[PDB]
Amino acid sequence: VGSLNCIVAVSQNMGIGKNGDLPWPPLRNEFRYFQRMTTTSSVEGKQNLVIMGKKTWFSIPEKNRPLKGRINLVLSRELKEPPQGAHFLSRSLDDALKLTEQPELANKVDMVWIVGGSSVYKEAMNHPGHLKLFVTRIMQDFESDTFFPEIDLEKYKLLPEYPGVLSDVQEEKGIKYKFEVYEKND
Ligand SMILES: COc1cc(N(C)C[C@H]2CCC3=C(C2)C(N)=N[C@H](N)N3)cc(OC)c1OC
Repeated sequence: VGSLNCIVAVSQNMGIGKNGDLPWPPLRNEFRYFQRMTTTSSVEGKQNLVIMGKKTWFSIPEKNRPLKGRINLVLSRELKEPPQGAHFLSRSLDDALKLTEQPELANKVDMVWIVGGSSVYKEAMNHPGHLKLFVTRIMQDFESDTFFPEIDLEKYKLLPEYPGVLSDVQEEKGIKYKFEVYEKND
């Protein structure tokens, strides 16, 4: 297991979802970015592991589940078995990671990516150790029901730039957004 990262798209009000749906219209380039990042292994012969909650898992069109090219790990305490189409199930992030430290996935996983939800984002942010926040900022308010927890700038530094991430404003569907990387280690 290489790096631990969280990837998220948040609106201006800090909204990540509305009724299991995204608060804004689909953004094809936001999607491509999310797929490239999570799928691209920094090491040949290895795969990235994407960790998500049950809600997140069920929020993706089936057509797209599991996220191909990556190991899908759903986090649940009520499921007794992995949803249809998923590869592993854990009760917690502490357990999903130990799983990685098993000879099972021992020698198969590069980087580990958390794709949601809040709860999952919140246990990653408590995980002591090195952590990178890959944030996509949508520059508008959008009716949301779930949120990204607030980032503590006293612990997370905003990087001036990152290889492979565009620094200027993007626009798709009259909607503006930018890419940001935050890094912690404490
Ligand atoms: C509605 O359509 C889709 C929705 C989803 N969702 C909701 C999960 C995503 C998509 C984008 C994204 C994710 C989560 C995130 N955590 N961080 C970044 N920044 N952005 C995933 C899909 O295909 C994989 C899909 O197919 C079109």
